[PDB]
Amino acid sequence: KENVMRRVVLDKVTVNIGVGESGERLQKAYQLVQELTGVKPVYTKGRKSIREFGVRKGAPIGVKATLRRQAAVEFLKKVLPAVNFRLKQSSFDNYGNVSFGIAEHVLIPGTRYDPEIGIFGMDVAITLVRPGYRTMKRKRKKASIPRRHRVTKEEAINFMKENFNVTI
Amino acid sequence: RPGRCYRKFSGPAYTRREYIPGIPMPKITKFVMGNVNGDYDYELRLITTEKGQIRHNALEAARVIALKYLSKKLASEQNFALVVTKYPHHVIRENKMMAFAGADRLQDGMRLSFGKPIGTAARLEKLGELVMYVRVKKEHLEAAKEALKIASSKLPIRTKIEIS
Amino acid sequence: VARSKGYRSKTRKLLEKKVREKGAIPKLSLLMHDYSQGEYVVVKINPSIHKGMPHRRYHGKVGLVVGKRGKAYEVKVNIGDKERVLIVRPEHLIPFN
Amino acid sequence: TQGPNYRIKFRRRREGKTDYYTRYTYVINNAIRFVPRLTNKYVIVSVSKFDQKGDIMIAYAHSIELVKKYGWKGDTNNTPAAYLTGYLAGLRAVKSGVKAAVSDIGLFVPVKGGRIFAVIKGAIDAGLKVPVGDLGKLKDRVNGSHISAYAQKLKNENQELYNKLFSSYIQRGLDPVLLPQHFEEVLNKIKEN
RNA sequence: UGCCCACCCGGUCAUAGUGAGCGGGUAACACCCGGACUCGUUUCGAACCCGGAAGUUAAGCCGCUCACGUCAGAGGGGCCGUGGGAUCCGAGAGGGCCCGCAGCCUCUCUGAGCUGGGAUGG
RNA sequence: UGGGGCGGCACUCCCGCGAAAAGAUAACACGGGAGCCCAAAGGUCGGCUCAGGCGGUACAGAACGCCGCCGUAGAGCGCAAG
RNA sequence: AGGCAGCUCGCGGGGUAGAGUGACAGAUCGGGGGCUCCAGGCGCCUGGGGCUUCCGGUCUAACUCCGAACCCACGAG
Repeated sequence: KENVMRRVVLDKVTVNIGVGESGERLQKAYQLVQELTGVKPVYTKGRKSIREFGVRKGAPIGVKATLRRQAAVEFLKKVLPAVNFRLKQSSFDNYGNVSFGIAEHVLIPGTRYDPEIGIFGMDVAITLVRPGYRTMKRKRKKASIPRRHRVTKEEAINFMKENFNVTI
Repeated sequence: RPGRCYRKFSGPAYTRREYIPGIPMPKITKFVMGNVNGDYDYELRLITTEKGQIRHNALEAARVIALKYLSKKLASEQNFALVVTKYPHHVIRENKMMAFAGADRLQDGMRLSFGKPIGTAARLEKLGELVMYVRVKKEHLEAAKEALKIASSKLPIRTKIEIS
Repeated sequence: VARSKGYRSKTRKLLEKKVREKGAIPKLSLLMHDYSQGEYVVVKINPSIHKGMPHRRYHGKVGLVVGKRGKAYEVKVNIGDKERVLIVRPEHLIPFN
Repeated sequence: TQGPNYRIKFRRRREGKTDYYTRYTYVINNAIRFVPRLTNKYVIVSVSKFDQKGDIMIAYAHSIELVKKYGWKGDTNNTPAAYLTGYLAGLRAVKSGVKAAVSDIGLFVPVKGGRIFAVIKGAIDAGLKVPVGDLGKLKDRVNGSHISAYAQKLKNENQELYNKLFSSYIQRGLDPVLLPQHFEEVLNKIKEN
């Protein structure tokens, strides 16, 4: 069946912490997500300085983590029960993308505690893939795929209801 | 200053505002009168004859006189519409320094005699270019004829009319 | 008001290039061919290339290949009733005729 | 394309084939190109020279003749295959009449010990004179000792690494451990022709 | 045979583009398999690098259709110059006329990839 | 120096315009700059692609971050312009 | 023993006259559609404010997607 590789698969979940400042909070946030993800995160350099919201160019203003096959999929398993009902179809785009955050990351049913570091919220982004994006990302014969090969919103909902038994 | 002072062309155009500071505000502010998009039948226009530049000051006066004549005729929103075509893009400059500095032994004479912006003109470059026009119905061309013609009385240059 | 004798003075469109051929040097085919003595060439400055830019005073003319030095060539051109030599990199040279 | 302002990069650039800036330098310096391009199934080597109607390749060789004219048995897109064809290129190049040229790379990341450096060394060992930086391949990579060493772990994955090819099911007995030994015999085969 | 059909190496640098739809692949080309060693990801085998290679025409690639962009041909319309000369007209501005040349925009219709060097496929 | 003085520097060099599709070409013509700054703002190699806009995510906000789409330069390239 | 103040042919260079402004940079007049906010009147209507789209027009020494006549280089005649 040609549809077996027209299928939609989960890929590269985004684990991003938004703090918007630099110093004395990134370190704890860096290690806080470390045991949540099991991998070493990466700081985010600041974009163009705005002089308000305390943001400057080149200043580390966030923590990002990324998980891959057999790790991204299991990472979703432990965060879904916290926010299974939080899922809204309104957060799904036309390109098979959806992101979901939490006001406070205590909601996760993990082995977390409340140390002196404090408490934080969290932002999570979900990426859906139809096999073959490598051409858009490979070095040679760079090109773009048409909308037909793209992942649509409806099938994205299916791949969330399926394989994850999530609400909506 | 008399209208004969700037009838002909003295040099190139004068357009770039960013290069020419401090332009006095043109007299004309409204360029369209009457019920545009209204139904009209007679299609008479206005045509010039010889080249030259027209000061906005006269045009604004020409704008006013045309309106009153039509306004008293039927109405201002009635089955008529007046639109003036050109815009005072051109700018005139005059060596006014002979007025102030021309009586105190300052750098008088042709010394540093570049012009100074005091007025604007709607430039004419083509033989027989539109200046204004008016749209009416079949029953009021007779009032429209002199209506343009009376306006033409104040224009510096010889003008021509037509019927369409 | 005397004008400055800048080496690129009064060139507001002399070094302007038609938008259809912007970017880095496209015409590699012209460069690869090599000149020898006695050849006749036409100078056409590429504004993009900053190396070996001949002065504007001799643009769009007929040139003669009299020799070679380094990666560049030297060219003889008559302008008035004198003689002059223009040492230039080849990327502003096009064969005559 | 959105109007008269829009400019179009070249067909190759539109298709991402060649870096012109690199090509630019060769043109101005009249460098004779050595092109060890790679594809997912074979290896491509050429010796090019510029001309008006386009580039001219003095000599050319392909992986396909190794399994056809020299009886290559292993993979066609790995290090030993990469080295073998490069050695072939020089022998064609040597009898061609060329002596010196420059490697042309383009879109291959210059990794030490990679396939690209493995290719160029073979031409060097073939006798082709091409100056090269001394951080190229590693000797063990050419014979594929690592591959056979990797193959020697077949006791672990319940099977040999060389899952039989499109035709190696009942026709080609891939011998992953006995890899370097197969290298010399073809190398000996190609050395004299 | 063959030659074109793609490919690698190109020239031309949009008439060759972009976007959508459809068609073609058991070779070629990719997608795609997996990373112990090479190398490598200011995380990740994503990508790159290496080892590969089941599946597969859905991507891409390729061809075709339609759109727009774009080169031309013709038609319609828009707009209009300049050299050469006169005790030519006009006070001037300006204009005609004899001698030589034109082009410009905008709509309609009609075409719209060419080509050198080598290993697959027919 | 459109008498001289006062005025100003058109007195040193640079951008455009003047200036009329070779060059050169005046004005006390017009619109402007320089008497520096950079050990990195320099050389090379490597990697990424901007301004801007759209959709979704806690604090989150038009504009701090994050995930996708478009974006032929509309950013940026030290200092004026080209 | 060639030389070149002219012309012709061939072969090149050009952004000026002009023309265009949805091709940049600006200047500039109006209408239509939609979105948004405010004021008034009886959810609606009117007026005003901001945004978008479409349609139309008016200029550029320091605008040029184009572009002559024309002038110039060289070879041959």
